[PDB]
Amino acid sequence: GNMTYPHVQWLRESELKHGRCAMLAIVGIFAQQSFHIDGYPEAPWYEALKACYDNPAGIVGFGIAQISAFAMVIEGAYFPKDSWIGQMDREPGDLGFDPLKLAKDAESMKSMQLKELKNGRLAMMAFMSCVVGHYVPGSVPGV
Amino acid sequence: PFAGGLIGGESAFAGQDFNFDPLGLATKCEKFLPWFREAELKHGRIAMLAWVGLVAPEFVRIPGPEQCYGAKTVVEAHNACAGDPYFPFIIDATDFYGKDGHQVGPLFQVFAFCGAVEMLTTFAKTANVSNKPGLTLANAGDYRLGANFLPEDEAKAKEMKLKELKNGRLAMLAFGGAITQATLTGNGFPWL
Amino acid sequence: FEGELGVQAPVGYFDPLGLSKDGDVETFRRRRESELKNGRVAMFATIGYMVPEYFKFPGYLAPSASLKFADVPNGIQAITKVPAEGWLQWVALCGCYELCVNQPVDAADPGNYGKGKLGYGNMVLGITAESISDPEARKRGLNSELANGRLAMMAIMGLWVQDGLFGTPYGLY
Amino acid sequence: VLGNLKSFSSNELAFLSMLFFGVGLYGNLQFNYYDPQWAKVDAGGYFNVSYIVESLLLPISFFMHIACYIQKQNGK
Ligand SMILES: CC(=O)O[C@H]1CC(C)(C)C(=C=C/C(C)=C/C=C/C(C)=C/C=C/C=C(C)/C=C/C=C(C)/C=C/[C@@]23O[C@]2(C)C[C@@H](O)CC3(C)C)[C@](C)(O)C1
Ligand code: KC2
Ligand SMILES: CC1=C(C#C/C(C)=C/C=C/C(C)=C/C=C/C=C(C)/C=C/C=C(C)/C=C/[C@@]23O[C@]2(C)C[C@@H](O)CC3(C)C)C(C)(C)C[C@H](O)C1
Ligand SMILES: CC1=C(C#C/C(C)=C/C=C/C(C)=C/C=C/C=C(C)/C=C/C=C(C)/C=C/[C@@]23O[C@]2(C)C[C@@H](O)CC3(C)C)C(C)(C)C[C@H](O)C1
Ligand SMILES: CC1=C(C#C/C(C)=C/C=C/C(C)=C/C=C/C=C(C)/C=C/C=C(C)/C=C/[C@@]23O[C@]2(C)C[C@@H](O)CC3(C)C)C(C)(C)C[C@H](O)C1
Repeated sequence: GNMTYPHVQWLRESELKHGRCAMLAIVGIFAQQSFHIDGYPEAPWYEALKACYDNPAGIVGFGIAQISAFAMVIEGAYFPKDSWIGQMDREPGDLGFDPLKLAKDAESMKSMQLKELKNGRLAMMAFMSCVVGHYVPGSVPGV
Repeated sequence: PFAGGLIGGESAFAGQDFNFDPLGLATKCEKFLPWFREAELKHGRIAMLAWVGLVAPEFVRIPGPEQCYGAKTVVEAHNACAGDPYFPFIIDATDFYGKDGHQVGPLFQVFAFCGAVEMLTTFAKTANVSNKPGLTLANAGDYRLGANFLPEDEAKAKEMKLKELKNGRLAMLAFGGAITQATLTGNGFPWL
Repeated sequence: FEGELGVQAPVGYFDPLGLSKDGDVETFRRRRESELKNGRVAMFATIGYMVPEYFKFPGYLAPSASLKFADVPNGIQAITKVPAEGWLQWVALCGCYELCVNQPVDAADPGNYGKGKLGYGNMVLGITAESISDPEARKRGLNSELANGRLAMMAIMGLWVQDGLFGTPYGLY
Repeated sequence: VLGNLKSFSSNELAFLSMLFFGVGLYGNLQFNYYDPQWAKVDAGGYFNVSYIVESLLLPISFFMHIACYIQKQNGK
């Protein structure tokens, strides 16, 4: 009689959040391997955050403060209220972030939702493969 | 009304109320308005005394013990008179007469008397069980000391209270400026 | 939104991209509010580029680091020199003045928080400003505000470009 | 439920909570990791009084957010 396990609304919200985060994270790993930004410590993708935390000086401290503040503000502003029960007013993952209004029609919205979910799942799997391959050298061929 | 009808919120120009509460502290904490008025008047009184106390020592100095009364300026006067106790307000027990130089000075005496007066006047008026109305907006800052002097007319009494409040506020600001300027330049009266 | 404030002799409606063609009143209101805020901040930034060139404050910007106002150079170079703590506290002051003491009195007209002409209701604490009674005066003042905001928005970008081109904000001179 | 803060608006409560959180987190991190004071105190110096007073603001910031939410949820 206590709602210990989340509603499918919360599950879809978390799935979309993970898909977006991992879609950013995979390209971030590749682009951190390739490029770099002056003023930030040199480290692999699996230690960059720890290095930034350990050596805040110059611009890295301010930058990581900015990133953390932005993330926390966004999470607070778009907390999935009552989605744990399924009584969430807005659609799961619908933060309203559509600056360019690429998708507006219902059919286009559904097709784009499916495409986003597929790509987010692929990115989640790729990021998990990266992490597991690095932390168990022989687990994944590419890494 | 504004700030529970307390005096002092009226502009110099007739017909306009200055009502200076930028932070809206009166509305935010109305139940503490009598306490705020008491604190304002107390600060004004201590400040009106303290400004003249910054000015006069330059003209005259009483010949007390030279450990403090030989202080160069008002900035160092507090440090000289407070002594060098092992703890800020701790009397030396082994060396009561200050032969080791670690004894509180005359500022401790005046502080103790100020504490007695405070506990017997302000805390007495505010917290005493036998004084149930206690500290209210009407009597805030009123200890009946010299009340026989103020003019009988209620309008003139209000004007005199307003004069007290304005002079106390001006003295607060003036003492702040005077002591800060004294610290910065360490000069005589013009920068106190 | 052609009749709204911001149309004058040099150009008319001037919406080449037609971003306001959809005629969404809420979107136009947000756009105008952001325009006014950007213009005001740009005017502040232009003056803050202009004044340090001649006058620099006395004292220590960061006494802990022995950083004097004369040590740090004005311009984009100041972002690194001024401590992140100082930048965060500037952000904190701006957030205070955005959330607490700047409140939209009327949603119909954006960018107006009741601070009066030349935003003089925030000159000093403890004063309340009044809107200009004359409709012509209101219109002229608001149009001047918007035009100067646009000019400062362009000028601050120009000064950033000059600071990039030459280490000092006025290297050419 | 907010006691004396019931007269504070949701906007100013939010600003106060955010500011207190920032200052307290800065003080805590500076005191603990990025500007440790244990070595200085052992040498004999006094603490950085700013960090101790600042660090108390973090729990104050937390409770100020719950108060901001309560006030906002109440239409103030
Ligand atoms: C219809 C629809 O919905 O779509 C849109 C609509 C709308 C309203 C437009 C939106 C928006 C907002 C937008 C698009 C906002 C864009 C903002 C931009 C592009 C800002 C650029 C700043 C560049 C700077 C500071 C460069 C600074 C460069 C500097 C300082 C360079 C400096 C130097 O180069 C110099 C000059 C010389 C070099 O040698 C050295 C260096 C230092 C590099 C929406 C809502 O989002 C969606
Ligand atoms: C942040 C800094 C800032 C700057 C640098 C700045 C510069 C200029 C210039 C310079 C060229 C002009 C000419 C100008 C003119 C007017 N400003 Mg303005 N202003 C700033 C801030 C505010 C705020 C907060 C408000 C405000 C306003 C008005 C009104 C309206 C008066 C009325 O209502 O009768 C007029 C005529 C109020 C308003 O309603 O604006 C829609 C209002 O709330 N301003 N302002
Ligand atoms: C792990 C691994 C491998 C792998 C792999 C795989 C399958 C990787 C897959 C990666 C994948 C599938 C990556 C998607 C990224 C999507 C991004 C970045 C989108 C950003 C989009 C952004 C930031 C924004 C979009 C907007 O639309 C928004 C939201 C609103 C609009 O108004 C505005 C715009 C248009 C801006 C190898 C190489 C096969 C072997 C080796 O072992 C290592
Ligand atoms: C209200 C108003 C306005 C206003 C205002 C403003 C800006 C007001 C500002 C007020 C301000 C800033 C007031 C500072 C006071 C500082 C004091 C009291 C410091 C005392 C310090 C003292 C007593 C220190 C003493 C010692 O350190 C000494 C010297 C030596 C040491 O050995 C010993 C000790 C420690 C004991 C506007 C803006 C004009 C609008 C409207 O028009 C009206
Ligand atoms: C009479 C009366 C009223 C009144 C009044 C009046 C006359 C009010 C006057 C207020 C006044 C006059 C307020 C000054 C503030 C000055 C400040 C904050 C200075 C800071 C200065 C600083 C921070 C300086 C720092 C430095 O020195 C440092 C530390 C190092 C040096 O290298 C140099 C520098 C500069 C860097 C009311 C309210 C109107 C009505 C009421 O009824 C009663």
